[PDB]
Amino acid sequence: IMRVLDSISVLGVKIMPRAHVVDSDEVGEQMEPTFEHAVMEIYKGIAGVDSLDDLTKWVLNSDLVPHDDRLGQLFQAFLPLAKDLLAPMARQFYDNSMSEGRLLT
Amino acid sequence: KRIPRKTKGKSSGANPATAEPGTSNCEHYKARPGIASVQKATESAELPMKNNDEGTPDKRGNTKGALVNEHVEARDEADDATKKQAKDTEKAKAQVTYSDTGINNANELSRSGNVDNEGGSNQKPMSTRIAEATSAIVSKHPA
Repeated sequence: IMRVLDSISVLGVKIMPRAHVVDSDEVGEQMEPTFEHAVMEIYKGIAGVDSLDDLTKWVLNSDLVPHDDRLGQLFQAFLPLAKDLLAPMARQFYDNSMSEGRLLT
Repeated sequence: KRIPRKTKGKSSGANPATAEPGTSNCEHYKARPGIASVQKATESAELPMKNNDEGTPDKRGNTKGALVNEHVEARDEADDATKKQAKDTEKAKAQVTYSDTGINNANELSRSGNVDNEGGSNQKPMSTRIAEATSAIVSKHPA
């Protein structure tokens, strides 16, 4: 959709180029451990799992439908990272982006 | 040709067409119960019973286990089973419990390492218990 919206022009203007737009991963990409890498290292501290693949097997059944109890348990470890490791950097980045122009995020 | 051994003590003591009418590998049918789910459940139920190896002697002769009273062992062991069931259920409290039972069961005894086979208590291990008894008879050469 970004690629399609980039190549849109009617008058002598560009509606939404490959600019003025902040990608969803772009909020957390610029960290020494990325948020994706940070949540990859979550099997530590969880009993019965020793690797990311083991965690995926343990949290997802054969149906590929989430197991409610296991995923609810895993959210209790996911949330503190998203509330302490992401939120301040996200706030700073959003404020900086808003300062230097009006952008769609 | 040699089968390995699992538990050893290391101490050692222009061709006819072969396409056949009717053979095609395709999967159009999904198992209603679910092959993977039933296989996983069968694997879980497949495990053999735990080796309750309490009070059993050793090669030396000492009884194995923890020096605790029989009824205390039974109570703590039922509590451990309840906790294990809670973990298996993945809830704070298991619905099925072995400790909240209304039935009085104060006479329950569970096997522990407190009592020897003869009926005594392993306050001192059987090896030493024989050791002092045997060493009470000594005789050295005269000076």
